[PDB]
Amino acid sequence: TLTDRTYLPPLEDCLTGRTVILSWRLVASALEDADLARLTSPALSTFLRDGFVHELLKHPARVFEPKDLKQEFETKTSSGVDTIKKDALWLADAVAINQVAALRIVLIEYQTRAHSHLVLPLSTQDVANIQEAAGILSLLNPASAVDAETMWCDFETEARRRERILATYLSERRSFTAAVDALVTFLLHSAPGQHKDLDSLRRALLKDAFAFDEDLDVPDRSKLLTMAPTYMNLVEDCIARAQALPAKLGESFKTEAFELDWLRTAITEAVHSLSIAFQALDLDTPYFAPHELLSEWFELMNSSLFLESILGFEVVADLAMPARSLVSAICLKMLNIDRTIQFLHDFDYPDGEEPYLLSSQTLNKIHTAVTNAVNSGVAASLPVAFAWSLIVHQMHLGYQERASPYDDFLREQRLDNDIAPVEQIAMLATSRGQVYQVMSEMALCLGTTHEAAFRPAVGARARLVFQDLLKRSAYLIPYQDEPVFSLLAILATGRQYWDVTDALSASSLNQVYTDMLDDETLFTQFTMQAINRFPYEFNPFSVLCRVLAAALITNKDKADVVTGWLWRTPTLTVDWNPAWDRSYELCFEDENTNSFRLTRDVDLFGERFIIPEGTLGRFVTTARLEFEHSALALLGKRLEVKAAEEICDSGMAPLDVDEQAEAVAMLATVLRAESLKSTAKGGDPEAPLKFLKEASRLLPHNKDILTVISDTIDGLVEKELLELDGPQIAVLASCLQFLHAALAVCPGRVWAYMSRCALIAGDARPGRLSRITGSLDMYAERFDLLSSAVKLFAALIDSAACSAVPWLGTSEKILSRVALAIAQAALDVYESTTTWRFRSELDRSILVRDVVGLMHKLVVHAHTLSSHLTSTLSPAAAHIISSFLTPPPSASSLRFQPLLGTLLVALITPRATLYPGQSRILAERVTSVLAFCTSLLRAADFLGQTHIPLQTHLFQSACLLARLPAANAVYRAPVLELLRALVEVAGRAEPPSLLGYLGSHAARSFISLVEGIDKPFGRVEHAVVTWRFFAAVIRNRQQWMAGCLLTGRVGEGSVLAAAMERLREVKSLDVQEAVAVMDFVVSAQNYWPWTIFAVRKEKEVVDALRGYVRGLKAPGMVMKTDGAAAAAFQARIAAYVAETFAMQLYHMRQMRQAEKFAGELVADLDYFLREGVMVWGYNASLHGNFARNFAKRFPGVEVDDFKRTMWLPRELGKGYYYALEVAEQMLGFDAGWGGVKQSGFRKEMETANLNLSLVEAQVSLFHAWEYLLLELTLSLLPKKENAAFARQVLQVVEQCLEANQRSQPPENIFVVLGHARAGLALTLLQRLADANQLPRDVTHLLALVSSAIHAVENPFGANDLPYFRTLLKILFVVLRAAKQGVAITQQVLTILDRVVARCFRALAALVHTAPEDLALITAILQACLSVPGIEQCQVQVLNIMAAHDVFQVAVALFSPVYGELALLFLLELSALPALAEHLACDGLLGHLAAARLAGYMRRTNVGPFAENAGAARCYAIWAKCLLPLLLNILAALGSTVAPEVAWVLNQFPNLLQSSVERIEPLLEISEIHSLALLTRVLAACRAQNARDVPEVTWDGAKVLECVEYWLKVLRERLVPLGPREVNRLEEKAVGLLVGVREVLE
Amino acid sequence: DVDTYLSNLQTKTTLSMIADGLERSARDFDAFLEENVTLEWEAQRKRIYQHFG
Amino acid sequence: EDSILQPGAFSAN
Repeated sequence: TLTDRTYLPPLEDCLTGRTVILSWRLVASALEDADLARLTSPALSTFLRDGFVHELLKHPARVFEPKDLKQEFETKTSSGVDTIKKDALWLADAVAINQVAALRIVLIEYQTRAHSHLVLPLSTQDVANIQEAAGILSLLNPASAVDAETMWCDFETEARRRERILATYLSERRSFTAAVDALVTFLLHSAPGQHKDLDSLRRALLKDAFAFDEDLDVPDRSKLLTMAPTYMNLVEDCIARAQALPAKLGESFKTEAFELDWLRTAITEAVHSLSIAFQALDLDTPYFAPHELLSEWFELMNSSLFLESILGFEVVADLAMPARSLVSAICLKMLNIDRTIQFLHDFDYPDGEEPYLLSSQTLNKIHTAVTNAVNSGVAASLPVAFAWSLIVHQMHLGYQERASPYDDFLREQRLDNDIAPVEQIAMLATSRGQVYQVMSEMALCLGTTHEAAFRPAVGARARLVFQDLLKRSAYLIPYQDEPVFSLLAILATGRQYWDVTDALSASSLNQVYTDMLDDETLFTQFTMQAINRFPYEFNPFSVLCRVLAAALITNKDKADVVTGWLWRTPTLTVDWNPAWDRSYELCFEDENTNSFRLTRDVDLFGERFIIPEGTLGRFVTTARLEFEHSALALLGKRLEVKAAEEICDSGMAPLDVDEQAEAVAMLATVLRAESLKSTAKGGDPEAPLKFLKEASRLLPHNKDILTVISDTIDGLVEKELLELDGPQIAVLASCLQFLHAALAVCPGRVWAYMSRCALIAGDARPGRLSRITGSLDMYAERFDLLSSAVKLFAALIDSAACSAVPWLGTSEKILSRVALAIAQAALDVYESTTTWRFRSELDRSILVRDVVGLMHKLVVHAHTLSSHLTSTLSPAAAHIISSFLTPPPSASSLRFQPLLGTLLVALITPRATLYPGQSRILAERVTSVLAFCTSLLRAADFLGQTHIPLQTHLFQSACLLARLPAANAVYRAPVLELLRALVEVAGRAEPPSLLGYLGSHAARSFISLVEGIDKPFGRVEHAVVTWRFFAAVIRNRQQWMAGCLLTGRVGEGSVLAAAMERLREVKSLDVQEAVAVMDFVVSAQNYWPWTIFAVRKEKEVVDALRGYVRGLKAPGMVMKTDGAAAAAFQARIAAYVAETFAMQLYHMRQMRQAEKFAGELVADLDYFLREGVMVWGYNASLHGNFARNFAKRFPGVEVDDFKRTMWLPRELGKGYYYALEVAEQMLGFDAGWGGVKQSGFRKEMETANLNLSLVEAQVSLFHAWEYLLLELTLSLLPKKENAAFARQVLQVVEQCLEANQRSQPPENIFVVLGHARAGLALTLLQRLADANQLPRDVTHLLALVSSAIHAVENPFGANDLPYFRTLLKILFVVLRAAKQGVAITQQVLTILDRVVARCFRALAALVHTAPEDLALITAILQACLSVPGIEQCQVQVLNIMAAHDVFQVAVALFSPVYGELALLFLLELSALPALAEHLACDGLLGHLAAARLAGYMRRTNVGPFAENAGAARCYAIWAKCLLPLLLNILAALGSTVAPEVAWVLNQFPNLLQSSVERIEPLLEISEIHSLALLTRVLAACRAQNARDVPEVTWDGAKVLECVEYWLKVLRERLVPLGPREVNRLEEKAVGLLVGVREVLE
Repeated sequence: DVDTYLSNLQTKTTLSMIADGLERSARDFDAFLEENVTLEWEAQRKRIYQHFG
Repeated sequence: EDSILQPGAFSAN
């Protein structure tokens, strides 16, 4: 019941792309990088947890053993398949693999065609762009370069396709081998403290495959121990294929390149098999392996000549050296020299397994194999031969004491009497230390340093055999310098100073080290002797202390061993000075020991180091002294004496240059280890301080070890850096390393010295660090200096970044100057690195990585915050930015060529399964370069840079970054990020066409590679990254790329085809990725709607249902329930969904298909009604509490100082406003940030950031719902669903009005809400009044508006004018709705008494902007005086309206838009009878006849259409306002004011003439009605008295004839100019005519 | 339908066209206020016509 | 130190 479903998914998925098969390349990468997300991914988890994959990895031979699976192949290929089947059949016929494996490899190659095409030589345009960028760096091949057309036409050929298929087959073989090897490594030597998911997966895989259960006291190793022969037998087929290529393969394909590729693949497979065997063997170290397998293995090696026949070529040295080393390692492992000698000397049976010692045939085979190997003249057999010789040397003696099975061997090959052959072999092996040199080389290739060929654990477990051999060969050959240097190169491996970390690993990895202190043979022979030979033999003891301090940082059981050895050294040994010949006497105790006793009181360095008289010593023939002392203090004193350039003839000899360098290096490493272990829990924080105090002990009080290093630098820096020998450069590197080490525990003195180091732009004296530039050769001697100086500078900048604090003796100016000098030196190094010639590329790669990381940390630290905390490095960051954004045109390319060269070297580095150190270093270098490019792009985008000369080079760098990911998947996210930032800089700056730089074929390949968002694993980080990249690429003016990415060449394989598949599962998908997916959807809709909306409507049955599901089951208050950070994510998702719904509804309305969709969607707005316009979830309480608690504990640093500078797009997470990524390292130095039980300020800051993100999501949802409801109000115009609609609108208005009163958010963090949410309710009430569907429930709705108007500070004429105007319009529409509807009058008189009067008085006082405000107030009063509740409370309101004496100021302002508005205001005031008569009093007539407007009125120019603006304005102010007021004041009393109106009429007859003349064969018909009523009333009055109304000044003939001749032709002169947004007037006009017939007739 | 939609389409962000609804509302409100104040003047005159009798 | 690769010396080892 073990099928290949998960192993080989159906062909339909592989072709359609719905499920990318987890090829062995991805598994190998995930197992090599030890990535948590990928290893814990569902796809890979199910793939590894399957029993089929377990059986396959436990039997790799079956994966390629020739079988007849024709039936399975036909069943899989049945139910572009013809070509796939043809290629599979051809491959199965050529190679002996089965048809299923061939089909799988062909499918994988088909899915990986993008990479195979991108790893091809570039086109001609690319070479031209590279040459233009270049203005060394000659890694191109233009002689063979061709265009893209001929490159693609040749790619689709048959021969090239078959060659690519074979290359992919070999690559997949190598990937499978590496993946199974890494899986066995991780399962056997799993590191502790790993994630729970990793441990669970490991336990599951073990229990399923090998039944290896950790809870069992004795797990089942059987199934794990049976993995050695499984690969030892496959090595046979590997070497057979290496020595002979497939015969059935066509001869045309068997070219030199193919032969080399096949040989390299076979060598890699053999190396991986050997490594897996070595791992399965060391899994059971003490017990022996089955001799039946070692017999066959030794016969195999004898026949194949230890793979020297296939490795004999000179083109496989890089793979041969590690292959030979691993062969030697596995040979020494299966030999078990230690256990073999234990058995030969103990004679006790191990009982684990029978050894080959009981079989004489195996011994004979091993002996003849070793003899043949030594006679063939091969170096790989040196350690194995030597070991075997030792074994025979112990068997001979074993036979002499017994003079049993081994005797048969000893007598079969005539090895009993004579011992000549093995002795000669050992002599030859030890001559010239060839065996030791080859062992050191193997350890280097099998170590942990970056130079090692395998992973750190692989080398850690491989060095065990060599260490045991040296243990077993120590007591035989005497102590000598060669074995010591060999063991040193083994244990240390030649790693650097920064290769030391406190990362806790499995005890197994530390075994190889602890063995030095566990076994007595390696303790009393190497460690004790190394300690005794000091400082005479300084390098061994120094390197031993260094490696011990680097390896035992986390081991608390042996953490004080280095400190003990350094502070309590048991003995002393140094050269003898002839001057001391008269200061000793021989005790004549033992002449062989040559002991003696001091007779004089020797004073060394004449507290100071004094030795007491009477100390014993041994002459080692130099001499040993058995005196207890602290070697650290003596070493510091020697360093001081050497730095002072003083020599003592009567004292000990001075340290050598190399000796001093190694001393300072070991001191720096020990200090770093102490500083790293002190921070860890359980240590002592005084460890580094105590170490420095001991180092500066018994020294002059005026100086310490730091001062000693300062004097050393000052003495060695006198001459030019170029005029320095190797060892002096090693000394300078070591002193810089010691400064780096001491930077942690004593930053103050380090900065004080760097301020005057005189080595970085310090003074004009020779010795500056910038003079080592030019076209020089930076070998290992000259590279160890800069590689350390750059890291020292990076550490200095990191320490300075913590400006929130140990620091006695520093100041802001000093740190700023040091940082500026460091930046200048780093920039000089970055500009000069493009000319040096390094012995290898790894050195230059590390240098570029270090300088780029330093520059990136400098740039980010400057813009991450905007407070004073980032001022120490501000001149430096500023300098670097001015020099990398706007450099001079002469040196512009010198700063860009390094990046181009790095990208070239990365895009043409071959893929290799070995040397993981170089791979990870190159990956980190690429990621640092990409991050630095992104930082530069963001810096250019900020500060307002309109012309970025770096963009021209970044385009041609993206030309290479498009193919760079093809070499490594790790680069897929960083590269995309960079591209996103380049696009962002191209937006706020058409831009340079990116298709011209990328190319059609290359661009299509990149799109086909990136369109699938991390399909094989499905991680969230790389998903959000690719969705932000897609959104940024679409938002910009990119159109070709956007079209190719959306259409896919609708969409069938385009990004959207997968975005819909992710949208249809948002109910279970991570909310974090859902936000990015929705952002991509919105970015594709707003810029490319015609495609996205079309595809969504064609597939709406899957999206609308999921949207409704999300909306219905989205609670409003999610904080109280389970989940606190998910609230902001859910709010953002809802906001994006609402925005998309609104956009699609707008599109449908434009298409007139939005009725049914809107009617179905309105029933899903529940979540909106719950958590929409209401922004009261700001919880200012906890924010204020946190601010107070932070200001009380940090008086200097404020909470607002951590505000982001808007350098990077703010994340909607725990770092929206407060920079947590920096705070974690800035405030975590003192107690209070960490907190007990995950408490303190960190959790509160995280909660505050989450609340701010939630508020931002609420604002986004506010805007989205605002647009949605604004369009729906127009959509839902008909008379249906009115109830729910009005309820929702009223609820929204109430929530807005309540939030306007409740606690407001800050204005510096978020945008001011004033005037942002008022127009929303304004337009809502507008449209609801237009529909006339209000429930006249203003009794409570107006209270909030009144409270807001009262508590707004009365900014009538302040800067907050929009807010005042929108509030006035809101209250206007509210009181109008109220008018349509008593308990209302008492609630609406407040606005008539306190609001209108106060605002009118303020406006009248300010006017001494204003016109529109006064008109709005007039309209407010007019619409407010119309409420039915006022027609009875007129009595009550007369006093409030008369108390402010508004009429006086109105008439004053009337004394010309201001006069118009004042006239309208007093008119609306006269609407009440008491006010009507009050205005009708003589107060009015006075100014009415004295007004200055009468100047223009008397002029005949008056007219409605008069050319002059003044004349028409006056005519309108008279027609629209004066006549209604006249009628109103006449209503009060007419008989008394008739003389007055008569005099006014005869004083200005021009108005009457113009009114009766313009109309010949409306606001004027109202005038006619007013005149008719006036005539009627004045006639009725005159009927009694004749004194008044002397003349009517009005005609009946003309006016009657007019109204006769004006009762379709009427539309001749009806051109309404004012109203143009809406039968309208004719009805009114006829009504007025009826009124005329009612007054005149 | 899609043919005409693509023919009469403009290359510009969609979120900017819907925004024009705000401008349109700000331009309609004026006429709406003018209609309010005209139906109000009308009402007032009516009530006066019912006061005189 | 002494004779290289001492092949004759006998010790308890």
